[PDB]
Amino acid sequence: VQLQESGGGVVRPGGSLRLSCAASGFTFSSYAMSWVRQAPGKGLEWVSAISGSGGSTYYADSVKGRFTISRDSSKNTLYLQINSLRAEDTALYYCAREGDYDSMDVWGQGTLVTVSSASTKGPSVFPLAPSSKSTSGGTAALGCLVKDYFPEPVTVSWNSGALTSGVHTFPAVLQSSGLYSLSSVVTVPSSSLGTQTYICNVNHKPSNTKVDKKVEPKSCDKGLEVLFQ
Amino acid sequence: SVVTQPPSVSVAPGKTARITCGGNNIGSKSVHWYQQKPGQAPVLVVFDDSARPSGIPERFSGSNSGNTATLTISRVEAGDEADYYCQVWDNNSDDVVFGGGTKLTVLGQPKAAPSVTLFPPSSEELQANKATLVCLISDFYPGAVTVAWKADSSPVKAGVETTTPSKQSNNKYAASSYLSLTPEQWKSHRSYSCQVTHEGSTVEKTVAPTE
Amino acid sequence: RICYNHQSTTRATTKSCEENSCYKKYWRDHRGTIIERGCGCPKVKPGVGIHCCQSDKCNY
Ligand code: NA
Repeated sequence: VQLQESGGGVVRPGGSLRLSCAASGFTFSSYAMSWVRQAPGKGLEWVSAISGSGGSTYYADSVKGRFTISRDSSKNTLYLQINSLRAEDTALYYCAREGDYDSMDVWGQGTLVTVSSASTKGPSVFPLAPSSKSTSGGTAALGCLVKDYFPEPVTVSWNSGALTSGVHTFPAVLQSSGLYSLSSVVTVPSSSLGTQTYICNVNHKPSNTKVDKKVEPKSCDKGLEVLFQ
Repeated sequence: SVVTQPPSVSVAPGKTARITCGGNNIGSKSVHWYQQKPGQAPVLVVFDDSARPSGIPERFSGSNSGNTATLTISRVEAGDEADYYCQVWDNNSDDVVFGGGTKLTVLGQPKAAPSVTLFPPSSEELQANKATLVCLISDFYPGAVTVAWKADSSPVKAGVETTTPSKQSNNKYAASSYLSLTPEQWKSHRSYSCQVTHEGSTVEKTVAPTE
Repeated sequence: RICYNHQSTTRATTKSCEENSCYKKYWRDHRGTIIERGCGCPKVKPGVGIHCCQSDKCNY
C-alpha cells in the first residue's frame, strides 16, 4: 500500500493550486480519503475528507468554500483544489487513507505549499554584537541576524569555516512579510573579543549572493553615536 | 470540542510514559494515537481507544474514560522519542479533531536549564529603519520551551516568531525568538523582556533602549 | 455457536463462537454507514448501533 502527494510549491496569496495524491496497492474506491496539513513546527490540522464513491465530502470550517476535494477512481487519484490561498495555508499537505472511525492507517510523505508574494531576494545581514549583556561568566555570545531572504535556503559559516566550536545556526521563520529570517550564534571567550576577528559568512545560492559581516563588540562611547538610532 | 494534550513529557528509558488527551466526555468518543518522528509522516499506534495495528509493539497501550484518554508506553526506549497526537471520532459529527501534540523526550542526559541572551536591535538595522529583538536560548534539555515577550510590564504578542528547538553540536537544545518592532516603538518603552519557560521555571532577560 | 462476521454489505460469511449471543454493530464514519458482525455482545459508545441476539445467524 502506497500514497504519493504532488503539486506543492510557491504560490501567491489569492492564488490557486491543485494537489494530487496517487494511491496504489488497495481497492481505492472502498476507502474514504483525507487531506491533513501541518505548518512547519506545528500540529496536524485536518482539512477535508471524501467518501469512497465521492458522493459525500467533508471540510474543516477554516477552508469551507475555498477548498474542493475530489477523486478519480479510473486514475486511483485524490485531489485537493485550494483557492484564495492565504499565508495561513503554508503547510505540508498529507493524503491519508481512513479506516474505522476515520483512523488514518496509511499516510503519504506530503507535498509542501508555501504561500508568499515574494520574489528571489538576497539577505540583509546584521551583527548581534557581544557586550556586558551577552558576557556571562567569562564567555560572550555573538551572532548574525540574516533577515528578509527568499527562497530557502541560506547557509552560514564563521571565519570561513575555521570557527566551528560553539556555532549554532537556527532554522528559518517565514515572516508575515513572505520573507525568511534566521540567526547564527557562536559562544567565545570574553578575553578573545579584543584580539580575535569574528566574521559570519552567509551564502544565499538562489540569489547568487554571499555576505561577510564583521561582528565587533559594542562601543558604548557617546562620541561615536550616529543620529538615526 | 477542544482537546488538550500536554506540550511535553520526559521519561527515563525503562520507565512508563503517559500522554493524556483531555476533553469533556472524551470517554463517549473513540480516540486514535499517532507517532510522528522528525522528517517522517505520522504512524497510527493505537486506534479505537485501545486497539493496536499489527506490527506495533505491545508496550503501546491506550485507554479512554470520563474526560481523559491516555497513551501509555511501557519500558520506553530511545527510539520512542517522537511527537504523539490524539484524534477524536464522534458518531454524531463529521469533523476530525486532533490534540495539539506532545513531544516525548526519552532522558539520556541530565536536564539542563537554558542560558538566555537578549540582543537589542543593531545600530545597522536601526539605520535601515527596522528593529528586531533577538532572544537566543541555549544549552537546555529537554528540548521544549515557551517564550513570552514584555514591553515594560505589559505582554506583547504581535511581531513574535519562535523557532522549534534544534539540537546543538554538544547534544543540548537551542531556540530563537524574535520580536519585530519599529525604531519608534523600540525607543518609546523603558525596557523589553524575553521570558523563557522550561520545566516550569521562567528565566527573564531585559534590555533598555537607554543602556 | 455460529455467527455472521462479514463487514457492511460484503458477501455473507459465518464463524463458530464459544459465546451464546451474536452481534451486529453499526456506526457512521467518512465512508458512510459501517457494519461489523461477530461473536459476543460488546459495549459500544453512545449513538452507536448494537443488536445482540441469542439465535444462530441472527446478526444478519
Ligand atoms: Na464522526
